[PDB]
Amino acid sequence: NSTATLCLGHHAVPNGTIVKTITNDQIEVTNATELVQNSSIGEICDSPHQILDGENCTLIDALLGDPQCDGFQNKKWDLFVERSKAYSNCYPYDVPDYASLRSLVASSGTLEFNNESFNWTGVTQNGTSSACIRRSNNSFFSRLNWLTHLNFKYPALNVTMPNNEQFDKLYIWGVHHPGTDKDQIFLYAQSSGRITVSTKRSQQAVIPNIGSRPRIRNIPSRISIYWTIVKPGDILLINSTGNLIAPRGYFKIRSGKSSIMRSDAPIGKCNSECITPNGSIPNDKPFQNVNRITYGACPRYVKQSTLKLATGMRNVPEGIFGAIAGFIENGWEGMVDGWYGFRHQNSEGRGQAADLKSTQAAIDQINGKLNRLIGKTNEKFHQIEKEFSEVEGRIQDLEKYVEDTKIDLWSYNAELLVALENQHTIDLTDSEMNKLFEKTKKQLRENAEDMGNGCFKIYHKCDNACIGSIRNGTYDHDVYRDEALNNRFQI
Amino acid sequence: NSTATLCLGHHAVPNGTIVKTITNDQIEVTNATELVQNSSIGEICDSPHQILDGENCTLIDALLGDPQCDGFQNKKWDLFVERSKAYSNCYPYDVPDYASLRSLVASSGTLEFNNESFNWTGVTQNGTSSACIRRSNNSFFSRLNWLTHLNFKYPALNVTMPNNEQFDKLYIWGVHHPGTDKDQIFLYAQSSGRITVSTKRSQQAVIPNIGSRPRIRNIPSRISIYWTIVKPGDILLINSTGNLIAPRGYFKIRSGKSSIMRSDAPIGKCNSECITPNGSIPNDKPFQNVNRITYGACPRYVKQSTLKLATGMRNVPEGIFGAIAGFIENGWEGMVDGWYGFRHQNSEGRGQAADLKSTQAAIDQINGKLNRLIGKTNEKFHQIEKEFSEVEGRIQDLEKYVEDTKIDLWSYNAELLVALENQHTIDLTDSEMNKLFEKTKKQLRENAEDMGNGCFKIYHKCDNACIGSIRNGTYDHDVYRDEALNNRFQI
Amino acid sequence: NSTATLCLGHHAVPNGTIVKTITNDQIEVTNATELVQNSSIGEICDSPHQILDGENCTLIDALLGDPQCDGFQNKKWDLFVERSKAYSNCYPYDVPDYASLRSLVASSGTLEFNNESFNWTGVTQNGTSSACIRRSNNSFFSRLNWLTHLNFKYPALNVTMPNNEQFDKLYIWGVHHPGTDKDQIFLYAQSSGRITVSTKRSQQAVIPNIGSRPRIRNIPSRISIYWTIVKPGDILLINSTGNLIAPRGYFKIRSGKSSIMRSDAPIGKCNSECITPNGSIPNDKPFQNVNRITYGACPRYVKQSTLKLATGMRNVPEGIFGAIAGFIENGWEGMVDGWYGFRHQNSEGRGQAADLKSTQAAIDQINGKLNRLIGKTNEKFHQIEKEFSEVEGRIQDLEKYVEDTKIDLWSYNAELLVALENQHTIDLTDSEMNKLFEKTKKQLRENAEDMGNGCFKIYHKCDNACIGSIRNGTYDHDVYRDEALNNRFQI
Ligand SMILES: *[C@@H]1O[C@H](CO)[C@@H](O[C@@H]2O[C@H](CO)[C@@H](O)[C@H](O)[C@H]2NC(C)=O)[C@H](O)[C@H]1NC(C)=O
Ligand SMILES: *[C@@H]1O[C@H](CO)[C@@H](O[C@@H]2O[C@H](CO)[C@@H](O)[C@H](O)[C@H]2NC(C)=O)[C@H](O)[C@H]1NC(C)=O
Ligand SMILES: *[C@@H]1O[C@H](CO)[C@@H](O[C@@H]2O[C@H](CO)[C@@H](O)[C@H](O)[C@H]2NC(C)=O)[C@H](O)[C@H]1NC(C)=O
Ligand SMILES: *[C@@H]1O[C@H](CO)[C@@H](O)[C@H](O)[C@H]1NC(C)=O
Ligand SMILES: *[C@@H]1O[C@H](CO)[C@@H](O)[C@H](O)[C@H]1NC(C)=O
Ligand SMILES: *[C@@H]1O[C@H](CO)[C@@H](O)[C@H](O)[C@H]1NC(C)=O
Ligand SMILES: *[C@@H]1O[C@H](CO)[C@@H](O)[C@H](O)[C@H]1NC(C)=O
Ligand SMILES: *[C@@H]1O[C@H](CO)[C@@H](O)[C@H](O)[C@H]1NC(C)=O
Ligand SMILES: *[C@@H]1O[C@H](CO)[C@@H](O)[C@H](O)[C@H]1NC(C)=O
Ligand SMILES: *[C@@H]1O[C@H](CO)[C@@H](O)[C@H](O)[C@H]1NC(C)=O
Ligand SMILES: *[C@@H]1O[C@H](CO)[C@@H](O)[C@H](O)[C@H]1NC(C)=O
Ligand SMILES: *[C@@H]1O[C@H](CO)[C@@H](O)[C@H](O)[C@H]1NC(C)=O
Ligand SMILES: *[C@@H]1O[C@H](CO)[C@@H](O)[C@H](O)[C@H]1NC(C)=O
Ligand SMILES: *[C@@H]1O[C@H](CO)[C@@H](O)[C@H](O)[C@H]1NC(C)=O
Ligand SMILES: *[C@@H]1O[C@H](CO)[C@@H](O)[C@H](O)[C@H]1NC(C)=O
Ligand SMILES: *[C@@H]1O[C@H](CO)[C@@H](O)[C@H](O)[C@H]1NC(C)=O
Ligand SMILES: *[C@@H]1O[C@H](CO)[C@@H](O)[C@H](O)[C@H]1NC(C)=O
Ligand SMILES: *[C@@H]1O[C@H](CO)[C@@H](O)[C@H](O)[C@H]1NC(C)=O
Ligand SMILES: *[C@@H]1O[C@H](CO)[C@@H](O)[C@H](O)[C@H]1NC(C)=O
Ligand SMILES: *[C@@H]1O[C@H](CO)[C@@H](O)[C@H](O)[C@H]1NC(C)=O
Ligand SMILES: *[C@@H]1O[C@H](CO)[C@@H](O)[C@H](O)[C@H]1NC(C)=O
Ligand SMILES: *[C@@H]1O[C@H](CO)[C@@H](O)[C@H](O)[C@H]1NC(C)=O
Ligand SMILES: *[C@@H]1O[C@H](CO)[C@@H](O)[C@H](O)[C@H]1NC(C)=O
Ligand SMILES: *[C@@H]1O[C@H](CO)[C@@H](O)[C@H](O)[C@H]1NC(C)=O
Repeated sequence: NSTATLCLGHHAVPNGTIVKTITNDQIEVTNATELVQNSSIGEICDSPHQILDGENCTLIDALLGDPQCDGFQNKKWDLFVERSKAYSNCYPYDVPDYASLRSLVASSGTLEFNNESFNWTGVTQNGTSSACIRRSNNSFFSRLNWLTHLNFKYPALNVTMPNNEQFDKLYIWGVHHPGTDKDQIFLYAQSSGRITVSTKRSQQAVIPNIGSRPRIRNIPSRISIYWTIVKPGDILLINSTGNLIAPRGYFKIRSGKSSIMRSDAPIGKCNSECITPNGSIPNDKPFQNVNRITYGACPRYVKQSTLKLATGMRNVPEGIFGAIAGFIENGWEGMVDGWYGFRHQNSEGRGQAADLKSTQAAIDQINGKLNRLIGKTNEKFHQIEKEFSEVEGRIQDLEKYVEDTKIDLWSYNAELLVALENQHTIDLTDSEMNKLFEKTKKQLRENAEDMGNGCFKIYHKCDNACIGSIRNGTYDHDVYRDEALNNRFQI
Repeated sequence: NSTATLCLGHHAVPNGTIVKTITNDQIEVTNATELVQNSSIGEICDSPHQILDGENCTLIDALLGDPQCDGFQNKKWDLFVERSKAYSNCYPYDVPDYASLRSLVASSGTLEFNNESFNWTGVTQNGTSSACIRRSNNSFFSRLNWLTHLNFKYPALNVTMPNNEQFDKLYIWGVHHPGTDKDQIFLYAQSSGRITVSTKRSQQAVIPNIGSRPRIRNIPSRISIYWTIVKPGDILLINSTGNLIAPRGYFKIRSGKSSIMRSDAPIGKCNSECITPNGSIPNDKPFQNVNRITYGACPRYVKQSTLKLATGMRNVPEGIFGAIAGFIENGWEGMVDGWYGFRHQNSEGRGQAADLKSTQAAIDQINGKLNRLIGKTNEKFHQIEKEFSEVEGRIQDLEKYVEDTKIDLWSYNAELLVALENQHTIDLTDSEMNKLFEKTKKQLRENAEDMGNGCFKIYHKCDNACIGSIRNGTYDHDVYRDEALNNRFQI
Repeated sequence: NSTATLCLGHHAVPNGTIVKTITNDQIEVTNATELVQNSSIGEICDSPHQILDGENCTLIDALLGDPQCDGFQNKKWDLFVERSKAYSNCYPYDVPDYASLRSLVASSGTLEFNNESFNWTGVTQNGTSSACIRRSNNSFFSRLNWLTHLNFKYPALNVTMPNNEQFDKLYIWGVHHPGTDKDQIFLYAQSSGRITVSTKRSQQAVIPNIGSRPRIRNIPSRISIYWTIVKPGDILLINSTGNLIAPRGYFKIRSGKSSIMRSDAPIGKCNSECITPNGSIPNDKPFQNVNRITYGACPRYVKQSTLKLATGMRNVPEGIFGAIAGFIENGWEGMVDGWYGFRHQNSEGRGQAADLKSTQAAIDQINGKLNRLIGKTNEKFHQIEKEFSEVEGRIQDLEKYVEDTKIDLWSYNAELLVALENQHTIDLTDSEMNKLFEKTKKQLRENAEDMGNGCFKIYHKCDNACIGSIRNGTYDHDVYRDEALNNRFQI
């Protein structure tokens, strides 16, 4: 009672969280934050990216001009969304390397089309069918021109169209494969048929194939679709002795941030930077477990469902420096205004006060980690396909392998980051506790002794103002030294 | 002699191991463990994966039905093993995109075949050759049906087969290329020949090519092999005016964990999760240097031949805290029952005792690292090919680049992991030593002084029970304080 | 004045550098080094790699034998450099899968050509044109043999050439597509034309296409180029009924470290291991921001423009241990012969001296980090293409995705490495300061007291030799103990 006690300590909470570190799979800290985004709100937000809902139409069908897709003429998009309900309702067609055409168009992000005046002297234009009805009338693909004989003759065509512009031109055309020799004659007079379209730097030579195929909406014939790009100063050359499905012009082709995504999520009236096929997701977290397919500023896809980053010290209710969960037996749940602090006992009673500077020092370092990790995602736009509806073999094997490789490496980075950061967070918080203890010890000089549990026995009368002077660094040890020494070194 | 000495210390071994850290390329620790698996037992274990030894047959030959491979009918596998000795002994064939067909079949993991009753009215079935002898008789591919003229005529075929099942069907067929017009007439009556097989969603149009090729086992003609997949509700349509090598049904196609591997390792009667072409390897280590080609739960392939993870403190015979290899001059090889401990000298003699708690604290942390690294490998099944027998160019360049990229990134992860873990292991062991020293110092209060080399000079008579009381935390400093103070502060 | 003062401290500089750590985006250290190479000297050094400047010729043109490229016959290279100014000046040609042929040749690294004596009995050899003028004379591709009719007939050819060597043979050949039926007859007599070349393991069947294409240097006809590889014991078989552009032999095909690069950088007379299209770059740094396209021992491409690795302690003008920027208020700019040291005040004056051992300990650890990072780059040769002149779709998407994936992962590794190393460097330097302080404290025993700011109050007369004895570890505390104790414990 001619003495006082000053104890150094740290806070603790009743509701701790378990995190992983380098040396321990399960250790409890006072607080943590989730680094893996695991949920979507179920909608694709129409902002801030220009969304184009394909609805009943695939991109290709909108490109070709299926009457159902007339409203899509000359549209632009950041992201084209293909629905699973979609279907074609015009003339049956196939595209060799469909995926590549779909990709380059999607990446271009526009359906801007210019009509071109080709000299088709000698044939009947605007061919038409009952499988492709527009406004209740028999029609055809809006961007394609079906040619037939004129007066039972089909001369050889030798048509050119030069690109005298500053931009590339994208031409879409096709070859008809009638189901019967009868039809071949009826349409084109000739028995054979042959198409050759060229530029200075390419030749595409197609020979049509008469034959029956299983009927799609009761049609056994097919059209095969092809494309060719013509650059400034180059020229398109179309030769045909029949069966040519002609273009009515070219598509502009651009480069930018545009792409395409398969999803059934409804479009919402909302704003979100990151889009997945499950719907838009927040991008505050550095990682996500929602979908490997993303568009925009998105967290990186990892395999883990959860990864907790410690944002507080080790929770000890009741480190390398050995203070927290070391020589300090437990934390103080009763300390709610700081992370580290002082408890005392003197002649005037018992008290508790937080230390702000040490509290702030730990908090600043932890916020430093958060700033490196939170709200710093990276933009990706058109990528590769990551889900497949048909077996393809070699190329699909490679595409799958590349993505699986990427995911495991990022999943590794995420796991290690958290383990390392959490080990370091537990150690830096232990460190700040030790620094405060060490500083206090030096302040007291020869006037106190370390009891070994974070507490100092102060060998002199130390009232509330004295204790306060210790806590704010104005304690003058020389004032009490004589009193303390006599108390310390007696019998 | 009115005094005692208590020294704090750590163990050391005569046989240390050199490891790498962040700051030092070569530092000696008491013990380490190897993280890179560098050897195989030379056999492929037949457990726990269903192994199928191709022996003399490639997967394709077993698929087609080379008589040599009759025993493989309807087999399933987790892993198909292709031998280098393998060879074909039927009709000479090629497969365009051989690699893709090989892959999809291998990935499917089954040769389950259902026979289908096609209406081949108008032709001769079960064509046969002297190049493909079965049971000493001239025969053909068991799954293929070679059609020829009936009564010197070959009408146009228009055969359909609908998929009215719940699963996909895999059809294998082929086109014959006779070496002579003479043979073309003899077999098919017609001079030309043409094959067209279709579904609702595809057309494969082949035009046979009469001509001579270098003779394979004395045959100058060839067959080209093709495949088509037919889904539920779709239909196969086969049109031919000759040369058609017909299917006798379909293969079931599955999806799962199946794959194929090229190896000459014998199959052993043993159990091992990880398979390489060199043979099975243990998967206790996180990394391996045996082969980039793996199947099953395998360690990851890295370029390093060795990577030592420290599992013990720095070995000092004769860290950031400066105790081990610091103010403590060297370790004690004579301490074999603990990592840290006490040596004393008093009136009753000289002694040594291990400290269990500090020893266990270091060991637990090191075992924590091991648990994160040991026995946690990840399963991979069908991947991409990683060795190539022919020059192919672009696609092979990409396949090689992808794998080389993956390997360097994992090799980087492995090198950094070990360097970081070892720096941390050396530091945590130094830390535990410092904690024990610090705790002991506080226990002694004013009764001892730090001699600066890990030893305390105790300023009072301290017999074996006294020393023991210090080592187990029951030392009451107040009992000796008067004696110690008088000895300390004298002239 | 019956007392002395000894202060422990560290250096500081007027010109600090800002680096990144784990907990702080901007912290100042005494010195740092740049890890990202950001510049080129603008030239491609001709050493130590064998450089081949294509000049006006592409690799393919040098392969085929455009007269402009005659000087390139049988050349070898480590790296072939294609200029953008390059152009073809012979017969107009295309190569299907041009990129793959370009790649395999570049990777082979040689134009070594052996002439072979084919039996072309029945046709006219050495066909020639006005589009391909050699020495002012009409000529053709030096490695190709243009065949025409002899006496208005073109019989069927059935020529073989066996590989009875120990190495592979690379055959280059072509198919002519005349612009008119008139030309077809004039050259080959026959109206059709057909080419079939085979080995035991392959068939390439081409059917020429008569037709007009936009004129290249006033030629509307084209040649299509093809290749086939023939292995030891295999045989080439060439069948043609016209239009065959024949080979005059084979190219040797090798495997090794050869590749090709597109660049307009001039070749310099200098020595540098790493080549980019911007020019050669030094490879002392582990990372570079110059170009994703590299050849040789090169730093890895990252997205960051700068990454500073700390090579010195925290700069404090005027850590986890709390010494530097902690209880030691600031550094000493006046200390230029060491990183850590002593300042004293006694009866003889005031002094400063560096401590070498602690200085060297920090420096050695930092040099350890540098040795792991500096001058350890890895060799890469032929890779994949990373810039593209035409839209291609699927395969190009994959090639771009693979490279973008690789770059982000390395950029991540680089950012984390630096943040981790810098946090550790700041901590280890703080640690060495603390060790020196701790060691000094123990030396002084009961003869001094810690003033809490790195300074000791020494309670006895301590002249220059005494202070010196403290700095070099020969201070005998027992000599001054009586004097110090009486001064310490008085009233
Ligand atoms: C080849 O066979 C198919 C299948 O029998 C024929 O296609 C059918 O034609 C009938 C009428 O001719 C239609 O009612 C069916 O819907 C068709 N089925 C399919 C799957 O398309 C086809 O006409 C035959 N080819 C020839 C030339 O006769
Ligand atoms: C084209 O030439 C090849 C090579 O001479 C011929 O193939 C050979 O035919 C003879 C008998 O006719 C066999 O003994 C050889 O083994 C064959 N060699 C090869 C490599 O196949 C081929 O017959 C010729 N073609 C024609 C139509 O005569
Ligand atoms: C097909 O049309 C093209 C374009 O008019 C013709 O090519 C031109 O031919 C004239 C002389 O005949 C040349 O002066 C031009 O330079 C050619 N232009 C191009 C782009 O090649 C071609 O001759 C026509 N084909 C036929 C068979 O008449
Ligand atoms: C702990 O409880 C408080 C009070 O409800 C709450 O604010 C805090 O988020 C909780 N922490 C965790 C990790 O649940
Ligand atoms: C837990 O940590 C996060 C991140 O710093 C913070 O937003 C949250 O307020 C913390 N919770 C408490 C109860 O302090
Ligand atoms: C889409 O097609 C369905 C037919 O299945 C039709 O009911 C619906 O009205 C169509 N929607 C649009 C926007 O055309
Ligand atoms: C063909 O139809 C289009 C509109 O559908 C029209 O612009 C064009 O003039 C028509 N051509 C002929 C020859 O009728
Ligand atoms: C293909 O099959 C049907 C029925 O014979 C028809 O399209 C045609 O006759 C066949 N092909 C040829 C080339 O005859
Ligand atoms: C997102 O969709 C995929 C299927 O495309 C599904 O496996 C996954 O569970 C979904 N995620 C969420 C959070 O709904
Ligand atoms: C320190 O505490 C004492 C005691 O309460 C008080 O009088 C003094 O103003 C404080 N000093 C500072 C700088 O806060
Ligand atoms: C050191 O020697 C002991 C005794 O033979 C042995 O058990 C231990 O494995 C050895 N350590 C190394 C790294 O060889
Ligand atoms: C060396 O470390 C490994 C891993 O902890 C352990 O299995 C082995 O027993 C250790 N060796 C000795 C001699 O302690
Ligand atoms: C494999 O083929 C060889 C011929 O080289 C033969 O000796 C052996 O018996 C064959 N093995 C089997 C299992 O058919
Ligand atoms: C053809 O042979 C198979 C068995 O090899 C037999 O099942 C089938 O009935 C035969 N067909 C004819 C027409 O002989
Ligand atoms: C191909 O070469 C041989 C020998 O002439 C034969 O198969 C055939 O006659 C040739 N091809 C043609 C189309 O004549
Ligand atoms: C495994 O096989 C590869 C060749 O496929 C060889 O390079 C490697 O050295 C082998 N490894 C072992 C451990 O035998
Ligand atoms: C501590 O050591 C003393 C001296 O040997 C012994 O008497 C006592 O039982 C020990 N206490 C414990 C808790 O082990
Ligand atoms: C600081 O200044 C000195 C003297 O000019 C110089 O040697 C050193 O490189 C400078 N450091 C930096 C980071 O500029
Ligand atoms: C800065 O650090 C680098 C790397 O250690 C060194 O080359 C350079 O000399 C240092 N600068 C000074 C002024 O020490
Ligand atoms: C390259 O071609 C240009 C023509 O544009 C010519 O002036 C130059 O001399 C050529 N250089 C060589 C080395 O042939
Ligand atoms: C064709 O020309 C080459 C050289 O250009 C010559 O070696 C060869 O003998 C010539 N052949 C004939 C048939 O003139
Ligand atoms: C292709 O166009 C031109 C002009 O008619 C010519 O090459 C040829 O006649 C055409 N093709 C065919 C097969 O007639
Ligand atoms: C190198 O060239 C690329 C274009 O190929 C350019 O973007 C980059 O800025 C160049 N780098 C330097 C350092 O000149
Ligand atoms: C230590 O310093 C003293 C005082 O200057 C000097 O006499 C002595 O030689 C030094 N000892 C060593 C080993 O340097």
